[PDB]
Parts: sequence; structure tokens; C-alpha cells
Amino acid sequence: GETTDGVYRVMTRRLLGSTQVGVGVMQEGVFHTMWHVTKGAALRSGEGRLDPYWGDVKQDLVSYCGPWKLDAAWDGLSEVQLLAVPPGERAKNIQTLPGIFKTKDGDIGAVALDYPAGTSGSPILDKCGRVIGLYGNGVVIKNGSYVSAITQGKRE
Amino acid sequence: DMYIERAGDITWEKDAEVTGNSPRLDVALDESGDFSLVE
Ligand SMILES: Cc1nsc(N[C@H]2CCC[C@]2(C)CO)n1
Repeated sequence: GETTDGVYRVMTRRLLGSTQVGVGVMQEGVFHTMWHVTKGAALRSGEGRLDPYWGDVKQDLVSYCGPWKLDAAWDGLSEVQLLAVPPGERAKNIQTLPGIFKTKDGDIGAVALDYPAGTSGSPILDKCGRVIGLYGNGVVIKNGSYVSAITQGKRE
Repeated sequence: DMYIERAGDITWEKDAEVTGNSPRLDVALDESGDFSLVE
């Protein structure tokens, strides 16, 4: 099917009409998304099948057709852009300065932008257009607004 | 059954809308991949 690099919507016909359950990145022949989007199930691209290759529930990531390819990291200083792909809406770049999730195992960048659940898997990019992580796994803060981690995998 | 549809190129946009704050939060990550606030 379509193997061109880019951002894709992840759709299902199981529920009412066609529903967007998430988003992902196609890079170097590999489709990258969040685990909670597909639950590790197979995907279709036209007549072609995409089979999971690697996944991890704790990282909340999954790759299809090959190993995780995205290795760029947030530099800890600069603004980034969320390339939000909301359900039924055009892809839109939103520029933001990431905050920080501080954990017992280290710090990770976080983006304070709220979008519908079906936007999970939308890529976060640096000024060179490199994907530094995916949007969609995070937390609800005191106010009630959403803060996503900048979730990146490891390129082995 | 799930299927994918192209939605765009991955490129940085000059003059994109700039929004969002930068909170510093103490968080915990559980074995199920769920983040929670530590206070
Ligand atoms: C064991 C593990 N699986 S994913 C993960 N992620 C860490 C790596 C640095 C901080 C983090 C994002 C949250 O504690 N750590």
C-alpha cells in the first residue's frame, strides 16, 4: 500500500461510521504509533497489511514492518511543533516550548496542548523537521487541562 | 479492523500558531504505561 514518508491517520470501521483512533509516522518503510492506539493489532494500507514488529506497553509505543527508526531528541531548550492531526480536521503545526515531566528515572520533555483522544500518535518535531517523539500519553493537571510526554523510542 | 490514510508531510512550518505553557511536573510512570502526578 502507501509507504511514502509522512503523518497518517489510524482509522477503524468497527464502531459507528469511520472513526479516527489515532495517528502515526511512516519513516524508512516503518509505521510508528502509540501502543494504546492499535493495542498491537495488524493494520491495513490499501490492499497491503502492516504487521507489528516491536512494541512495549510501558513505553506506550509500537512499530510496524520494522524496528523503531525515530531517534531525534528534544534539546531541552528550543521550541518544537506538534503536527496535530485531529479527527476530521486538516493536519496543523502548533509551536510550543515544552515543559518537563520529572520522574525517579530522569526528566522528559512535555507538551501542554489539549486535543481529542484520536489525535494520539501525532508527531512532535524539531526545527530540522525530525520527529523527536509522539504526542498522546500523559497526564491531567490540577486545572483539568492535558499535558502529554514527548514519548520517543530507541533506535537499536 | 484498522487502516491508515496519509494526512501530510512532516515539516517545520514557519509562522505556525505559537501556544501552550511549559509546566514542570513531578510524575510517576506505572507498569501499564500510565503517567500520574506525584504531589
Ligand atoms: C522502564 C521504562 N520504560 S519507558 C521508561 N521511560 C523513562 C525514561 C526516562 C524517564 C521516563 C520517560 C519515565 O520514567 N522507562
